[PDB]
Amino acid sequence: MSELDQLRQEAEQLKNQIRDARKACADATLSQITNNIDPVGRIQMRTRRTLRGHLAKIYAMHWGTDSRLLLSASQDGKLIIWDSYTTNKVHAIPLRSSWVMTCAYAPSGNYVACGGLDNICSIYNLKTREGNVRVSRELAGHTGYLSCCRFLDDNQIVTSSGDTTCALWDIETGQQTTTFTGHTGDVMSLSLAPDTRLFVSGACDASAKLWDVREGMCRQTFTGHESDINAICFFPNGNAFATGSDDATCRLFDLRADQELMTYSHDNIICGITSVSFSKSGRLLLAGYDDFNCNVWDALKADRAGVLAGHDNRVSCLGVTDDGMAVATGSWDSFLKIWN
Amino acid sequence: EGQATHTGPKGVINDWRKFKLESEDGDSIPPSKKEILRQMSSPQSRDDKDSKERMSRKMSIQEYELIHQDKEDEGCLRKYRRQCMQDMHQKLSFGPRYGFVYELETGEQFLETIEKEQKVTTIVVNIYEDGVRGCDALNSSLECLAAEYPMVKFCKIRASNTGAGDRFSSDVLPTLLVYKGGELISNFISVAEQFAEDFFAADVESFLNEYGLLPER
Amino acid sequence: MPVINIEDLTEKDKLKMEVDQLKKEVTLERMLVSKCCEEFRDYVEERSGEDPLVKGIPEDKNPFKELK
Ligand SMILES: [Gd]
Ligand SMILES: [Gd]
Ligand SMILES: [Gd]
Ligand SMILES: [Gd]
Ligand SMILES: [Gd]
Repeated sequence: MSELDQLRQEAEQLKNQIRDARKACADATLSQITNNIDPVGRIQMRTRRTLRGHLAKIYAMHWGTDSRLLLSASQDGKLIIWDSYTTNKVHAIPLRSSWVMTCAYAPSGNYVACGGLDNICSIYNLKTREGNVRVSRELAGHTGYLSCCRFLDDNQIVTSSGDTTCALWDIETGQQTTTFTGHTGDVMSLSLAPDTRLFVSGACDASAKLWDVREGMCRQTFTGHESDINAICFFPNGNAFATGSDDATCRLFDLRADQELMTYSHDNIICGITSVSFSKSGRLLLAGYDDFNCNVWDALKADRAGVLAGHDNRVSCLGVTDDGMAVATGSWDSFLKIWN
Repeated sequence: EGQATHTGPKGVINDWRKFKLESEDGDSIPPSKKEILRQMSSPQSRDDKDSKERMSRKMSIQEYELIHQDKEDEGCLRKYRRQCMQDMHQKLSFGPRYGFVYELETGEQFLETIEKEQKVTTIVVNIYEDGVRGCDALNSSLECLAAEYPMVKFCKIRASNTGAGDRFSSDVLPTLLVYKGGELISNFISVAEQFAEDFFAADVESFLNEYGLLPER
Repeated sequence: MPVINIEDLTEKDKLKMEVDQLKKEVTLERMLVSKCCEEFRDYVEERSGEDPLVKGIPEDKNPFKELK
């Protein structure tokens, strides 16, 4: 007869070995070094634009590289590409599922993508104008819902899934070029490194994994949360990233250190974090909570610097433009807003 | 709260689930579960440490199963969409309690009001002093606002009565502080600056709405 | 030659791959968090002064200025 119980121990002893290697470099926390740094002024952003057009809860949004066009996915089975400066709608795309978990904007503006409980990643060419009937490519493959997706360029997109996987696709052939396996639970979100050579992913196993795109494998596995990681975001310089989880904390992970540099939490905060995004300089970490609230964290000092949208319980998702000029918020009341 | 169920992918999953809890054609009634097994099918409720982890598979085979054997009724879909927004407003809509700007006379009173208040209530406190330009116009606006947003508690206090003298010079007056759930949500030094000399309640409102400090739309 | 892989692997097939990865990760040379932190503070401090959401945007320099 066979046995795997022993094989279950080498994993734990190895994990135990990595814990120590990490504990040997944990001399001090980020907050220690930033103790003398002045706290930022109370951050108070104002609504400048209100985007009207959706007829249901906004599930996800994503800014276009020009920091002006943005796409929003809603429970109304629609994808809308907006001109944020004028609040005008540029395109409107009818989807087949109301259950859209994510949407992406190709850095070129030629394409936009989205997917959800359909387990598929649909791509829309905005140039050939597929607004009414066409759907460039439907990326079938995942055996679980499509949690997130981000374009590397026009012929390459990376997706995360509830099937425990992440995949790199060639848009032209429509084949799962690469498959990133390793997580033991549902992949909830991913974040591309600025250089797009690397990317990171958060999952329900409570771990974030750094993956090499060109190479096709996991470089490292971060841990610390005892709960599901629901959101992840790369830091502007590519050497770190932040995570948000069901454990009501956000954590700053440094790649070179292979461990958390800081945690952001407050006793008064008890809901899971489902949205994290950095300001342009990375001084600010904005977190969106399951109760629809959003807190602005001073990434250096680990104290709350402010509140986005006055705790009106109206934020369902958010995003910061590349130029770091504005933040967008989606809402369950069907409206999107832009804050400065 | 614990695990997320309203936002992000978890939100979509929970939304799809609750949807069926109404779609089937009756919910807590006899047309749905009778085994009192569940109010809904749910995944990841009890940790299955067989693999060494607090088991977290949000979508089960039976869930993904329906997904293909599902009859997404367009009509039943729009109905559900309206019902979700209606439900959320309802929960965010708490009774019209107040309707007047209340005068706080001491620092102890200020601390007492934000401290003993329901955590769901927004408190707009106005720190002013007579004669200081802007104050009277703000107080007038507030009285009209307090009467329109009875679920928001508005208050006013002389900088002198705060118990922090010099800290509040006419240079930063009037200052408008907003609290909710025990915490300061906004601090507007020289609020009067945000408006034109002659300002009224609708201006103050447009302003507070834009920071998302006012309920009900 | 990118790697394609279907998820119908056995528990031990997964546990195997787990220990392997864990081994590769063991051989990883790490940097002292201190040196990481100093670099984090550094990058952020010198750029926060220009962060639009940190300092505020001058009204003429705001793309989303009160529309007229
Ligand atoms: Gd501001
Ligand atoms: Gd003035
Ligand atoms: Gd003045
Ligand atoms: Gd009004
Ligand atoms: Gd305005």
